[PDB]
Amino acid sequence: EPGRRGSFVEMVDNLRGKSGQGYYVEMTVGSPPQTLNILVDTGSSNFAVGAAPHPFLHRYYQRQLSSTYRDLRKGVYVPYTQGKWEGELGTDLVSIPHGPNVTVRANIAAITESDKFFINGSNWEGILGLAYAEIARPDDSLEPFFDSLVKQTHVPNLFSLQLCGAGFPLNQSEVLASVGGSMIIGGIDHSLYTGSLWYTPIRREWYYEVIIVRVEINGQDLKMDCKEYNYDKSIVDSGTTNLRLPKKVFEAAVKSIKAASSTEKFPDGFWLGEQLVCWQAGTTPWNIFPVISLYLMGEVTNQSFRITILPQQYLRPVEDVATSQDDCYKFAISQSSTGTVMGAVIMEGFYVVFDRARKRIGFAVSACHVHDEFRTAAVEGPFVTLDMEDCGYNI
Ligand SMILES: CCCN(CCC)C(=O)c1cc(C)cc(C(=O)N[C@@H](Cc2cc(F)cc(F)c2)[C@@H](O)CNCc2cccc(OC)c2)c1
Repeated sequence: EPGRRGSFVEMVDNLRGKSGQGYYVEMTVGSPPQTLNILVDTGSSNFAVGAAPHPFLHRYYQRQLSSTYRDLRKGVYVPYTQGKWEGELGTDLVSIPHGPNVTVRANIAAITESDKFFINGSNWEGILGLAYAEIARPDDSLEPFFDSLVKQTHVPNLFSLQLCGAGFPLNQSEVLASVGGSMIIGGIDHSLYTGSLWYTPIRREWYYEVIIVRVEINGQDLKMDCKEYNYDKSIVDSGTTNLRLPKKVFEAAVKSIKAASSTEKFPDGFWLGEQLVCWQAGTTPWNIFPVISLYLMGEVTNQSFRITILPQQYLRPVEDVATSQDDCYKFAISQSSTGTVMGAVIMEGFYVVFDRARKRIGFAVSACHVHDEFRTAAVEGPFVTLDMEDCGYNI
């Protein structure tokens, strides 16, 4: 054996927030620096910040107060799965207080109009799209923040995320004081995970696309054409709460999860991810819910590995409408019409390494994943898997 050291203490514990409202990191924009909390989103590629008054904002980017502000004289529109905003493009000096000790000039979309974007009480005022230029708006000529970072400094072309779910509800005061995780810019901090890191190839450099080759519910093969699992794509996305699955896969998965948890009957509203279910304080029946294993393509030919999540991950802690002492949760898995989305829910169980330089994504059991005395999340390998390329979808 050998104890693994944590070499990025300055960036450890630099995140705050929760799955339902998003995880954010502190950043500064302009000269003098204007502090803003920014949502970490591996599912988009635009750096955008509120730049005008809004009901849900306590602060915003004030361009006229920045001596280093540069107007690009260009508008920008970004529509997400849910949520959208319109803004004005420009560049300015950006820094990350609890990140690498550097300052870089990056593109910034000054949000002037929005709909269902900002979240009341999230405590964040903007978003950091960490994906590739291909999906950046207006087009791929608008260099993403991380690309600027790497091009302008010596920071390694890699970042890692440790999203830490509390395992229980956090009120407004609590979520503000609590440590929500870590975003290590330019490296891998070994104190953030246990066990080994397994890498799956980044299929294409647009979203952080990966390939799922097998799915199990308590060891039982969901037994679908693996191509179904990646229809029309599978991505790792910190900006979305739930595990989102292709319609057909969702239907099959819910049927299996229901069968595994059949000793307890849950209302349709629960399975739709709409209504919460509650249990007397401390009696949540974790054991009746199955673990979910997702096999991912490995870096070695015909080899895969699997990540296993617990219901402590796919059941999201929520406060009871009556703020009682019961432990309540919502089913954090929903259907998609745009492929698989490995959201915040899933990421909370693992330390995820976005190794841009080597075009791969690594997974390891998170040092902060919620579990019980009987089961733990896992990252295991290797497995002999054939024709994995056929699992990928082509339009
Ligand atoms: C995370 C806080 C809770 N929310 C939002 C409030 C209900 C969700 O769980 C959620 C739910 C759905 C169902 C989509 C998105 C969604 O679109 N997320 C965005 C980021 C985000 C947007 C927002 F408006 C508010 C937020 F908090 C977070 C990206 O992760 C999407 N990546 C894929 C994609 C899809 C289409 C276009 C695209 O552009 C490149 C990227 C987010």
